Amino acid sequence: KPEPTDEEWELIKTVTEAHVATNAQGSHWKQKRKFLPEDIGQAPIKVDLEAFSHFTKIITPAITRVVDFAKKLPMFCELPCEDQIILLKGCCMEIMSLRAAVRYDPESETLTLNGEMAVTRGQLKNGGLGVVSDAIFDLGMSLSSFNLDDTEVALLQAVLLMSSDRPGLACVERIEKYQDSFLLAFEHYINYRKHHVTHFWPKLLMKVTDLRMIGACLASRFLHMKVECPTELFPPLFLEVF
Amino acid sequence: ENALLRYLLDK
Ligand SMILES: Cc1nc(C(=O)NCC(=O)O)c(O)c2ccc(Oc3ccccc3)cc12
Repeated sequence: KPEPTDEEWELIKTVTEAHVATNAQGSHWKQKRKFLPEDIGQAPIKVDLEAFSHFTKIITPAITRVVDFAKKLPMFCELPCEDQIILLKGCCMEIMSLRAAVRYDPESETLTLNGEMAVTRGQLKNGGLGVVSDAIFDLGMSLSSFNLDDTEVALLQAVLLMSSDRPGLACVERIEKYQDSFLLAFEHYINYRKHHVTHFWPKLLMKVTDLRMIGACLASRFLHMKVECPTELFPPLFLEVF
Repeated sequence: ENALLRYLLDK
């Protein structure tokens, strides 16, 4: 099967370095991690607002890491400022969810947010995510046997970031051109890696769909989070990506 | 709108 060209290797290196340099705690994350205690994030009587507070505090640096990842990609910097904002609003939650999902620990059954906070399925559920919490944990469980490396995670992030179907974009064709560069490099790098999983590329393309769904559902659930909570309670950067 | 995100993109 075809493997990366020299231009594709260059591209591989760029996004991998962008990902590694924006990924919280990087190599240290499993040592710097503290478990959110069980008494926070239990099921009420709606939202457990003490758990909500802990996630409310860490969402801003999570978004910001994503902004810093996109800025390290020369193709993203080519785009007009308006398309950049559109692309960031659309892929932020998709990329954060992915970054949490690859940090699943089956021994504890936790995801690690922000490189620091390990939370359980029930805590992330009751802290405001609802059924989207089950979707992220299921994604993380099925990603163990895929054994993704930093390059593969980096390229998934790129594929999500260069989504030309976001509403309001002007460089629809330009952005889709970029996405096909990542996808072909990604396929060729996957051909070169020889995973012991059958139909790996098809199965990976299905996980991209999974993340797009999580993304679209977080946006749904945040409007249904303006019920018990007033907008003041959400940090400003979070509101910007409705 | 998007003043915060926009300043993070310009920084
Ligand atoms: C989906 C994801 N991820 C991360 C994250 O930092 N981890 C991934 C990473 O290493 O970057 C978060 O910190 C999140 C925080 C809140 C959140 O929703 C909520 C927002 C407000 C209230 C409750 C949940 C989703 C997150």
